[PDB]
Amino acid sequence: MMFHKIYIQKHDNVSILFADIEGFTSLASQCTAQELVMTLNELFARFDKLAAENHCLRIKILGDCYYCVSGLPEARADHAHCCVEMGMDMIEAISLVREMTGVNVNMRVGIHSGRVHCGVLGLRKWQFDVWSNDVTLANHMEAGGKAGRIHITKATLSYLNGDYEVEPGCGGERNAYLKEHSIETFLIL
Amino acid sequence: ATHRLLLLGAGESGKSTIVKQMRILHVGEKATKVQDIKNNLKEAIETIVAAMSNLVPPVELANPENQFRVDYILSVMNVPDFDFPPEFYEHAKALWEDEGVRACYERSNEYQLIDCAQYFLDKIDVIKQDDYVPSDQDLLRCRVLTSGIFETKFQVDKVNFHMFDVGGQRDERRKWIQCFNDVTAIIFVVASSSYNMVIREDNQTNRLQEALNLFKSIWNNRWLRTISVILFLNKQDLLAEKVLAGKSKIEDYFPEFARYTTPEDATPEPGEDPRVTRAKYFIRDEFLRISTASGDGRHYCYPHFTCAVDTENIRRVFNDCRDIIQRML
Amino acid sequence: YHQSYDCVCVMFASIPDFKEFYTESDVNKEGLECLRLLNEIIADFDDLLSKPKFSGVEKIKTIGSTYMAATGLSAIRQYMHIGTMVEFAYALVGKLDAINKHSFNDFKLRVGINHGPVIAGVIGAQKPQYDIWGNTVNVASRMDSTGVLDKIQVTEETSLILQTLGYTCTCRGIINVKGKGDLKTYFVNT
Ligand SMILES: Nc1nc2c(ncn2[C@@H]2O[C@H](COP(=O)(O)OP(=O)(O)OP(O)(O)=S)[C@@H](O)[C@H]2O)c(=O)[nH]1
Ligand SMILES: C=C[C@@]1(C)CC(=O)[C@]2(O)[C@@]3(C)[C@@H](O)CCC(C)(C)[C@@H]3[C@H](O)[C@H](OC(C)=O)[C@@]2(C)O1
Ligand SMILES: Nc1ncnc2c1ncn2[C@H]1C[C@H](OP(=O)(O)O)[C@@H](CO)O1
Ligand SMILES: [Cl-]
Ligand SMILES: [Mg+2]
Ligand SMILES: [Mg+2]
Repeated sequence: MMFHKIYIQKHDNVSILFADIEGFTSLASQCTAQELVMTLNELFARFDKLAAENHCLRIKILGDCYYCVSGLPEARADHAHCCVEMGMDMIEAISLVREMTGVNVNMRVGIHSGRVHCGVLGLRKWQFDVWSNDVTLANHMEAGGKAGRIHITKATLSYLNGDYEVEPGCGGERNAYLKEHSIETFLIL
Repeated sequence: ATHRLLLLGAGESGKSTIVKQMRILHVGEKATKVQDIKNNLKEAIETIVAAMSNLVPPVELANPENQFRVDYILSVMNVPDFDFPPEFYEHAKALWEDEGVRACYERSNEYQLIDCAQYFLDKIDVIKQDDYVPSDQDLLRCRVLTSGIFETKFQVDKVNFHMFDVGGQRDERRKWIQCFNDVTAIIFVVASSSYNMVIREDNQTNRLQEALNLFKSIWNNRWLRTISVILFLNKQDLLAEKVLAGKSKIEDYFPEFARYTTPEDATPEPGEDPRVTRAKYFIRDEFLRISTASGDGRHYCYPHFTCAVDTENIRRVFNDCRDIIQRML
Repeated sequence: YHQSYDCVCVMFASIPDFKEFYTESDVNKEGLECLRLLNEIIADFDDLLSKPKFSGVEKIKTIGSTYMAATGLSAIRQYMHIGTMVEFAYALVGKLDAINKHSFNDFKLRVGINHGPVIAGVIGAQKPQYDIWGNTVNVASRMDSTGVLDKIQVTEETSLILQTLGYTCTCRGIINVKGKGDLKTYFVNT
């Protein structure tokens, strides 16, 4: 055959959560490389367990960027709630690791819902991943979020069926992508 | 049974016209295309006029009165929303009858002029009417640049066809890849008559030569090793006209033409001049040399002499295409 | 179990123009056709690892359309692995040029390289994914994010080592890097 076999499949109605350490390059620039990894392993191990409880499938860790999706592998109509509950658990977890370790770790959380393409790429070192405009947007919501709070889109609010009290996010004034694409954001209480 | 056909070729080769013929043949909006037709008219007249003073040597007007009409056309050239007053058509028609303007037109291969130039300028009195209705042939000549990919769906004897149209200009070629996977066959279109012209993208590369390089890239592509190519040697009507006119020699652009004699398997049309037969078969062979050099058994090339604007020639050739696709593909 | 290292050369290689090329329409199957092309590119890159001259290169992962790799993970003559990484970057450029020739595109690579101590291992409870951490890795990523098309940007210390090996370098200047402040960087010559 002409092209290599592609191991990717499309999935509608899913939710993507992104979490990122604030000022990571600054943080890792201070303490030893040993201490940093202990702080991260302590943090991401808990997240990985909370992911199983909240029905979320973790994707990967990009140093300080943690992200997962809900509604995979098997479709779930309860998706958006899982990611919100998952983000909630993360914020408390970061708080404990801030307490028992003493390190100033703070994360921003962004969430969005839509369609994704998931699978693997290349021939070597396969690592399950997701790609799509919706995944790209979800990523920007994190960049445009606020320290220690969950930032969601209007598309994610419509899947939440009104179970969470939110306030105007104003994500448009903290990230040029969200503004340019006219996205209404919200912050969960 | 669903066949996905991908149209490829350089810019202004005839891809969008082929799609139009499928719509007329195998598948109201005419009022919307009137504006596009008047634009083609305005573009043709202003281009021929703007070139008069830049040629070497320059072409002079045969009538001094027309100097004012030239001044008129140039003053409205860049006007965004032109309302097309009755005066405009009077000036264009006047200019197109001037022998000097006509001489500049005979040297159009020296600048960039759209193919529908003479067709529309010859019927200004028809287009100018407020009650004017575009004929089938008018919509086939109307030129509008293609940007992006367009899918047209039709059915012939309960057999499905999905045809993809793509921009042929250089910057547009980067989109083709999105149609490579699972393509039934490729239809490569070429402007057989553009041997004495240069492309628009740089104003230096010979048009036919660009097609040849583009075909070689397609035929030898790593993702199309088992994909057959139906080759449309388009613009047969302009080729014959150019060949017979004797002003622009083929061997002065492609030296190899001087060592070329017509093949045995040659099947000339009834009444066709030997010179025309010799030229069209030469252009086919330059393309066959490339297809012959590689692939060997994995995929084949099927040539066809065509004239996109001639609905009759297209029905005949697309039928021959239906035969090729079913015999194996 | 984790492990500490002293001199690992990390490289981040991006394709800045890819994001623009990617589009979701009904014709390209909601962006699936674009992803197919990314698959070909990552695959052509992946097989350079089979070349004997590249035995010491370890692919770490792909970040979107960015390729991440490292050398010196086989350790623990002294500095040749840093030079092998630069040779690997040149190879990728040749793989991407081949891709452009067939897909009618003009993608260009943007590279960032640095070296120093790192930590290798797995992290988290979900899966056994090998990765590397450290300030060395963070800086390498910045040498990419603040780089130039068709250029390999390296740090001052990496520049010195490349010179003892026979490479020429041009000073890019002093740029204020997010989280690090003012850093003096360099471009490898060709
Ligand atoms: N006389 C004549 N004119 C033709 C023929 N085929 C196409 N044309 C004219 O040439 C012009 C260009 O053809 P068109 O189909 O628009 O090109 P294209 O290949 O789609 O071009 P592009 O979109 O890549 S930039 C049109 O005005 C069309 O009517 C032909 O066989 N004979
Ligand atoms: C394939 C292209 C496209 C558009 C697909 C996509 O969703 C991404 O892969 C994400 C968002 C997505 O895969 C999630 C991980 C990460 C690392 C955040 C990606 C990068 O930002 C990619 O862009 C870069 C900059 O490499 C981006 C945006 O590229
Ligand atoms: N192992 C790694 N894998 C991927 N990205 C990494 C790794 N280590 C560091 N980075 C990224 C994280 C930072 O980007 P952000 O996540 O902060 O956007 C950047 C500089 O620290 O390098
Ligand atoms: Cl052509
Ligand atoms: Mg960060
Ligand atoms: Mg067209």
